[PDB]
Amino acid sequence: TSNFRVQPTESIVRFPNITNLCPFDEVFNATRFASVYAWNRKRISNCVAD
Amino acid sequence: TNFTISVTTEILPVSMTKTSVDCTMYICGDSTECSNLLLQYGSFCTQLK
Ligand SMILES: *[C@@H]1O[C@H](CO)[C@@H](O[C@@H]2O[C@H](CO)[C@@H](O)[C@H](O)[C@H]2NC(C)=O)[C@H](O)[C@H]1NC(C)=O
Ligand SMILES: *[C@@H]1O[C@H](CO)[C@@H](O)[C@H](O)[C@H]1NC(C)=O
Ligand SMILES: *[C@@H]1O[C@H](CO)[C@@H](O)[C@H](O)[C@H]1NC(C)=O
Repeated sequence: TSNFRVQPTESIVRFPNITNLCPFDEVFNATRFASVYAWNRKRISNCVAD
Repeated sequence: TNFTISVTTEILPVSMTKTSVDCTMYICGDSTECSNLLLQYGSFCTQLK
């Protein structure tokens, strides 16, 4: 007829805790912006997705 | 004028190992949305079983 399966009880979460804050203000509300032909590329890493 | 009692061997297969599979678990797993989507597709894996 069917198959016998079990059900989960609680959820377990484990994530890498890089809680060093992400300065998105200097990239979003920046005083100076680059042009289309020469766009500035910054490799943002090791921060939070706030 | 003479005879030889020779012995020959013949090998013939009979059957194999019986295999039974299920669609809702092997195709996707424990997802409820997959089962809901498969319920509207008919009874293909029922016919396979
Ligand atoms: C028919 O062939 C068999 C062998 O295939 C012969 O048996 C041999 O006989 C000699 C002498 O009697 C023995 O030294 C051998 O050891 C025997 N062979 C085996 C395998 O045992 C038999 O003699 C033959 N028959 C005739 C009438 O010649
Ligand atoms: C990450 O580190 C912080 C403090 O350093 C801690 O409170 C948190 O539990 C850690 N996250 C883990 C272990 O998953
Ligand atoms: C610029 O961005 C910052 C980011 O925190 C925000 O606080 C501020 O209101 C924005 N505008 C001005 C005019 O500074």
